[PDB]
Amino acid sequence: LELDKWASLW
Amino acid sequence: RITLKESGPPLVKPTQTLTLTCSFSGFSLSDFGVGVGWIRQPPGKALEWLAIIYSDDDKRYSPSLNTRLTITKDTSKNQVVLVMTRVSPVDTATYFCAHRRGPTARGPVNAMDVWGQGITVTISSTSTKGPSVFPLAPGTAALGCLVKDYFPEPVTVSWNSGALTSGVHTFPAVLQSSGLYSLSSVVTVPSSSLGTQTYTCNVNHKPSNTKVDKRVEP
Amino acid sequence: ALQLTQSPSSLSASVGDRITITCRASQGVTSALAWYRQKPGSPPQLLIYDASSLESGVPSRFSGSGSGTEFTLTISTLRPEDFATYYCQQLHFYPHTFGGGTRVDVRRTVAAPSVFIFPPSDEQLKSGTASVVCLLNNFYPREAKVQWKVDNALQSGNSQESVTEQDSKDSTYSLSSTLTLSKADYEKHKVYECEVTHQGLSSPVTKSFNRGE
Repeated sequence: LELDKWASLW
Repeated sequence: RITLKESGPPLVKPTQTLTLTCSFSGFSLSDFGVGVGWIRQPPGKALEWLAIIYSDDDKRYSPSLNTRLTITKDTSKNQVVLVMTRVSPVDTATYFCAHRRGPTARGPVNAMDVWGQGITVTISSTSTKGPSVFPLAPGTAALGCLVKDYFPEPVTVSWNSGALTSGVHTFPAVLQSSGLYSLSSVVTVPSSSLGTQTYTCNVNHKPSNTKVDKRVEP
Repeated sequence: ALQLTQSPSSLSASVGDRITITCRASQGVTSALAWYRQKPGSPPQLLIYDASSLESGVPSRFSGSGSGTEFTLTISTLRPEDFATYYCQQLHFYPHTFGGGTRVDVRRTVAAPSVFIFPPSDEQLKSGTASVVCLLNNFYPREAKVQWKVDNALQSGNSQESVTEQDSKDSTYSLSSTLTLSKADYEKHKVYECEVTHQGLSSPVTKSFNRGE
């Protein structure tokens, strides 16, 4: 599953 | 403040292409990270995620509908467009577009905070058509009227020109495989009155300018 | 795909009750889970964002908790405005999944349905079709089962049904089922029965009629 646009911010 | 509104055709034909537009105000797609998504809901079903598009034009579609969906945005107009191809009766649902906050204050992107009214789209190869009204012939007795094969919604039903209201149950129409609707309206009454009181359903399908008064009895 | 399972799918409660509902994720979605309340005819309304944060403007009675795979939504005290359907959504993975929903309705004493069966009209029989209908009137709870039988043969794929919304005065539901057959088929058979299953009935009830008699 690819990650949402903001996952990386957490 | 932020308001979104969906627009497009309420009636689309199988195989034809459905084009929807989301007009918004109170926010612009130039605001960092802002998103606008499309969510649909089939009558009596759960929400289904369709696609999302952001300020930088980043896009994502639901894998299952990916080869059928195309999402775009026009900043000059504050509008987002969704195009769905080769639609079928199963695409009949209410379509909603929603706003998604961008990073300011991080967690608030984890949600779609403002939604549009939603727009009801029906997929049918059918043309306008008035209904045929049949009796549902009958201590408590039940009687009614079957309003069949009409298109498109809606239809209105009353009993005894509005004089009869208690015990009445006009059900939600069902879209048949034929692409035509069918709905029933029933009223529960005392058996004793079955021989002295008359029961007439008043049916009105404005789309076809069709009115019918159906007297129902044993 | 990431599966989001909502529990319980359906729930009956009364004003002033304290209810908690869950949403399970097949994979961890960290804190990226939102909760919405959707009233019939209206669009979804955000209540909780980021799993635990109350959305500005939402009543203090709503709260949320969880992280990873387990999440809950709690309503300290249920109001009338709260009898609706609730959904959770994870926005950690693409695609953004929604749960199947949790339907919250008004609780009343169990009421078994009043079943009636209606034969096709002679006028319709000419159109070339026969529609026989079964009415399940004023029951509770909402779930019910209608099985059609023609000369004892279980009918499948030739019926449709719809349910009315919970009544505002008596809190009951009513269901309508329609069995559709060709005139030819209709005349080829004798007994038409509608068998209803419902928690208010110790044993399934059958309403029927014989085509000629």
